[PDB]
Amino acid sequence: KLSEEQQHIIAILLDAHHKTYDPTYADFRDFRPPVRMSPLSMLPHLADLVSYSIQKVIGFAKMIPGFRDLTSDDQIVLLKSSAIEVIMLRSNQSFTMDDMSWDCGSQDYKYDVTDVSKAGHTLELIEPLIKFQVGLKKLNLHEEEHVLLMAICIVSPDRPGVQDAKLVEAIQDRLSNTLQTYIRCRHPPPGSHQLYAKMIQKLADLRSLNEEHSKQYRSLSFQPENSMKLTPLVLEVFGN
Amino acid sequence: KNHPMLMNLLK
Ligand SMILES: CCC(O)(CC)COc1ccc([Si](C)(C)c2ccc(OC[C@@H](O)CCC(=O)O)c(C)c2C)c(C)c1C
Repeated sequence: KLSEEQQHIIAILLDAHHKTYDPTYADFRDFRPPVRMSPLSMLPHLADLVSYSIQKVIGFAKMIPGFRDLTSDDQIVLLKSSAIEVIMLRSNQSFTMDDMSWDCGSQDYKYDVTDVSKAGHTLELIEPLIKFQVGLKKLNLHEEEHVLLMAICIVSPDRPGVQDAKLVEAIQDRLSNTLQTYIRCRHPPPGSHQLYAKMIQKLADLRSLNEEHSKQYRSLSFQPENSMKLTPLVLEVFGN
Repeated sequence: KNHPMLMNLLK
């Protein structure tokens, strides 16, 4: 059932993830320092962290089979709308249910709900974000399923502004059938039970998290003194 | 909306 092409797809995506996710988190020392000890003390550090992650998402997307057959405009539209969602997906790797925090190797780079609030965000986003991270973690995805979901998230034909939606759908369909077939052939029960439908539900959850983050980002970035603390890439991708 | 940094990272 899992064809040669589908095994090839999975190998490329696993490699692309390995080349764009550094589980040592060594680069975090380059970011502006976290401030925790009211002001948005974490915004400089978390702006750099987000900006760093946007670069990784772009590097991943470029290696998705078929992605660079799209036009430049379509590649841009897809990354602009999905980047926030893939950052949330990718962040699940560091999330720990022990204390509902994101553990990036050390105490200074361990992020909880208070850190996210200290970048300007409210429980309207943070509570559903934690619920998302908990429900994704409980799926106990294979790494194969994790990177397929990130790629399916990126190549979505219903993103606003997409021009060649028929070609975007054809690329996504190739990835969806790869994932559907992978689960059916390689994910043993009971973990496989309704797994594809649960994964697609998480993509719907991401659309709602996307909407809420965009709402709060527009509110935060509308104030020039906050925008001053963002990075140029964040302003270009998330908006200005 | 020109996206030169995104476009450059895609190149
Ligand atoms: C700036 C715009 C904003 O709106 C203010 C205007 C703030 O936005 C924020 C602020 C904080 C967070 Si967060 C839950 C603490 C997060 C983010 C990215 C991550 O990824 C690193 C990974 O990439 C390292 C692996 C690698 O690449 O080598 C991880 C791991 C986490 C925990 C999020 C998600 C958003 C959206």
